[PDB]
Amino acid sequence: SMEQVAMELRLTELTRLLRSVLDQLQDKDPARIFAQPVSLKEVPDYLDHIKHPMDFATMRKRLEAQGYKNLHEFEEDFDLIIDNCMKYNARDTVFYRAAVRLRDQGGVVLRQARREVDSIG
Repeated sequence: SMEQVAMELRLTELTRLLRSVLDQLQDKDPARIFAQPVSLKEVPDYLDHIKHPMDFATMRKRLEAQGYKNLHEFEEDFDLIIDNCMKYNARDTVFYRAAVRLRDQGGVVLRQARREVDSIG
């Protein structure tokens, strides 16, 4: 149907906008702390601590399959990256502090992304 095509075009355009958001958020992580999944070979206890691991590569895979239907879903995965790190790692660590800085800087980007998603529809 043409209605199904139009819905698919909207999902494609959302995907384009979320790719630009993803790039901008990841630039706020120049150390690349959040680039890849935590390795269970290197942190064998991780899944005892963290039940839903998340990282920028995993989000990019989901994005390229057009797997985010709305901005809320994408924000959920970004918040997991930050929140997981702030639980596993202590306050005094470079990991925790990187997460705080990513959250603070990413807030700016996401605030305008929301306006754009609502505005364009």
